[PDB]
Amino acid sequence: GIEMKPHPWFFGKIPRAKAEEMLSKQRHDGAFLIRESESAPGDFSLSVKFGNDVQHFKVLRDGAGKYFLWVVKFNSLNELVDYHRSTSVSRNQQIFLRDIEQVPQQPTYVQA
Repeated sequence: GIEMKPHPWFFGKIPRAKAEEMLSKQRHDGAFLIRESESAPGDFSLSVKFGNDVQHFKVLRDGAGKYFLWVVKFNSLNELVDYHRSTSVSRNQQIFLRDIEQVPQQPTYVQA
């Protein structure tokens, strides 16, 4: 298609709505985006379609000079996105972080 270098995982201060909205459109479970807080500094919330609706994880700053959802610390969102890759991000069940974007496939024209 025309998907150039998937950007991890930026949805600039995307309106809580717009986020939830489309992000809700998601079929399966594990669609996420990290929306950059308007003015706030290193404020990042990881949204995930946690069934029934859209959940959001405030990747807070500080704690010990770093980002931390609830507990486990991390210097890089990747470490986060990654950390919550094998062990999900919710005991209630099993969650997995997947690109909130379906592959670019082959737009128009099939095979050749």
